[PDB]
Amino acid sequence: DIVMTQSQKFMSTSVGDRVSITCKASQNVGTAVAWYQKKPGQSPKLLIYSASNRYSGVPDRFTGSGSGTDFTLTISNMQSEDLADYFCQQYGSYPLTFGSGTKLEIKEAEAAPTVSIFPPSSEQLTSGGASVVCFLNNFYPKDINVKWKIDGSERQNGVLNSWTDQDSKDSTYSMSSTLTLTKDEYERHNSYTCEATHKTSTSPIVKSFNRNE
Amino acid sequence: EVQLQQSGAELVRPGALVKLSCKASGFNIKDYYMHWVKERPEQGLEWIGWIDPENGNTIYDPKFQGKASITADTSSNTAYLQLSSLTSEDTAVYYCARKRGYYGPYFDYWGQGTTLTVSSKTTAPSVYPLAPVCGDTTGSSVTLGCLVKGYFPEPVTLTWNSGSLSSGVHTFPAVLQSGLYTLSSSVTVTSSTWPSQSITCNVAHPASSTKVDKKIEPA
Amino acid sequence: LANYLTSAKFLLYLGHSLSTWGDRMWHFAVSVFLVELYGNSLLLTAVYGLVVAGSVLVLGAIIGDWVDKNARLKVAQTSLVIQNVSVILCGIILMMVFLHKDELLTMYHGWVLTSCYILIITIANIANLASTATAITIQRDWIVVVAGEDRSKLANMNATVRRIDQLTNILAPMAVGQIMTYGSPVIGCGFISGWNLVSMCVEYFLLWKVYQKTPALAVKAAEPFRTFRDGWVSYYNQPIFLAGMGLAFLYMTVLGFDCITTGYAYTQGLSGSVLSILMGASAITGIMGTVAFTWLRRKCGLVRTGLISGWAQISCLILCVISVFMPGIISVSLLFAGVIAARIGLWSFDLTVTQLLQENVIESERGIINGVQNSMNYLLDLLHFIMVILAPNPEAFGLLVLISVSFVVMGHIMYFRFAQKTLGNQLF
Ligand SMILES: [Co+2]
Ligand SMILES: [Co+2]
Repeated sequence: DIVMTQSQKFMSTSVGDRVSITCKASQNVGTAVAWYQKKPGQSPKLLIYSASNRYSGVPDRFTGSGSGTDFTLTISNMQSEDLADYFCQQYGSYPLTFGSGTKLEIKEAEAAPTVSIFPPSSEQLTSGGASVVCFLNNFYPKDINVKWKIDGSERQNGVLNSWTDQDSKDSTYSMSSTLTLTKDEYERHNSYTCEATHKTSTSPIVKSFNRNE
Repeated sequence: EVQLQQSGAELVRPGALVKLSCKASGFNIKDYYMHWVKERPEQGLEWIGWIDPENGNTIYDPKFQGKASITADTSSNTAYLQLSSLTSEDTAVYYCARKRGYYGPYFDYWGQGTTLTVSSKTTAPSVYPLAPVCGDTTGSSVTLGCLVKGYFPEPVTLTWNSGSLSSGVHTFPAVLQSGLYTLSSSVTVTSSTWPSQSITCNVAHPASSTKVDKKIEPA
Repeated sequence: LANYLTSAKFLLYLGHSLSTWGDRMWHFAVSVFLVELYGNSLLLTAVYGLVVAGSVLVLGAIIGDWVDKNARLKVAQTSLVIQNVSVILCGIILMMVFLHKDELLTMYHGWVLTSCYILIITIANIANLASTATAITIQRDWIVVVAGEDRSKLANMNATVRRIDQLTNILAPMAVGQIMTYGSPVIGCGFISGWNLVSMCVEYFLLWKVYQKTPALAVKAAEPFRTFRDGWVSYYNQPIFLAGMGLAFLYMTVLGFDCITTGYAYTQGLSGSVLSILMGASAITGIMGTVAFTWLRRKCGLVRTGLISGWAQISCLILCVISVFMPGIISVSLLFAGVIAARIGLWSFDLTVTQLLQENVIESERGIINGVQNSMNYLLDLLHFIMVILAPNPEAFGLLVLISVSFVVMGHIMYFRFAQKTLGNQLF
């Protein structure tokens, strides 16, 4: 089956910039490729069909181009109503397949997280489990890595990281990992550390607490 | 005005059946082909099949040919999809779409989407939370936080200070664990209200009416 | 009912019946003008065919892109005016030379008996270009806009247009024959000129009416050699391409009933079992193939309508094949049971592809892809004439069927590849 592919999951853009999203078939579709845009929590709306036609009623800054196997949607002078997901459908043959999508994102400068470690709570401590949270907030680029070093032992198991979506006021991000140990596990060990290996600085931002405290 | 309205928000024990509906308004279901599409949580769109309402011919994606049955009723002007032998993998948003030819260039009109949840759990939330401040030298912003965990199956709206909060209120998207859920939310502002007269977290799980408050005391 | 008689769906059947009647009387007139000249039907008839086929093979895409980029009423009326003016202008020459025959007036190369044939063929070619433009626009555009969004009403309009073609292809030659044998074949040609002149104005009016009565038609959405490849790659980039080629292959056929009356039609007398019934039976299986389409299309759909209308044609042409071998007069019995009982699958397949091209082709490209399908249809009709000439010997016929049945089986593989790719590789 024809497997539409979109290399970039993310594109960092700015308002008034020309952004070109690329889509690549797995066989010769011809001009059988349409472009949908969906915003979070909505249904996909048309933009461009047969790889060049502009559906009736979409602004004139959306352009589409390509033929054969390699196609392109092109936003000229991007506005702030364009930050969305875009995907290419092929109707050359059944089963229909969609492109896996390409999420736009306004591009900021750079920043480093304000790591903040918080030791287990009393009521949770009596609840057969102790979860230690670290709250990396107001970060720069999306990606980051945490360090679950209990007694300087990187624990890859029992972690859970959840990142926000780019804030509409600062285009930053935030994240939060939580090592979920047992009430017998938090006891038999002594150290608890979290470190953030973000690109902002080669000196990792490591925060830690002491079970003695 | 052409619309497709869908039944919404089903929650189904695994191994059961479910039927999802898509009611057209402003056109004839019979002049079109009706397509079903699935969007998994953080995943790409997938095509399930179409039905020709005139003669009732259905075509499926070979990976749905076992456990998808698309039917239609022109008299009611409505199309249906039946999912059988449900599993954890089935949770997704199902869309009903409308195409004109066998090779129509596009899906002009789409359904609102129907979230389907396949799980075997149901409980209340456990709100445990505390600020930490010890051995510190100069306070950052006292950075208080909250942790709602083990929620049986609902969308919590933990908001702090009861609208007295600030833009300094980051709500981390929830995630599943042992078939329960877990969330978190952090606040960091006004380094003067740390230690002194401060605010509290209030989280309310509707499906269990767990509207509980918890004022975070110092270390 | 006075309520159906004024519908735009009927002022379209009427304006189409008139055009088809004019075209067909004029074709039979030009076919009896080719008897005041070389009496043979091989060299000069096939060259008339080669000329009209080449002209449309070249200009199909330019005509199509002219149908698109311009308008809907101006296109229909320009094409109507051009065809009827060229028809009266050919009929006048036909008469002014159908009287004064064999009078060489000058001795130079502009002499009469050949400048007459050249002029008749040029004007007939312009008439055919204009009538192809009218076919494109009216059928592929106004039937699809008038029929609205109704896949069972459009089926009926398509089958109705075809039934009108099929009964006119019989009744028009007989009417013009009674006129041309009643008094004389000069007043006949003058009469077809006058008929075409008045029906020009009648159809002008009928088109203007159908335009006022459906407001959805007023809504529109090296340049020559440029728009020749800007239409032949589009027609190739289409997902429906493989069906419009499987149809084009059913035109390179010698077993088409009209051509078998030319060669291998001897030893049978007229009005006993030839033009009274064998010409009237092939008009019955042409109506009996358009009523199977609208029926099958409801029961089993429009892609399996082409799959049964294909193993029907192929299975009746296994009669024209067992003929030329006669394994266990007879031979002419079967060859005509095949040519006639295989028009059920040919007129039912022509209608699925016509309807796949109608709802699966974008409105903006609706005239271009429909010109390039015409050119594809003649490119294979041309290679039909190239094969009857240089192979006209009676002995060399046993092979003009086997290589005319093989282009059938090869046009129903390019549809079985279309079907198996559209609805279930393993599901049928
Ligand atoms: Co004609
Ligand atoms: Co012939």
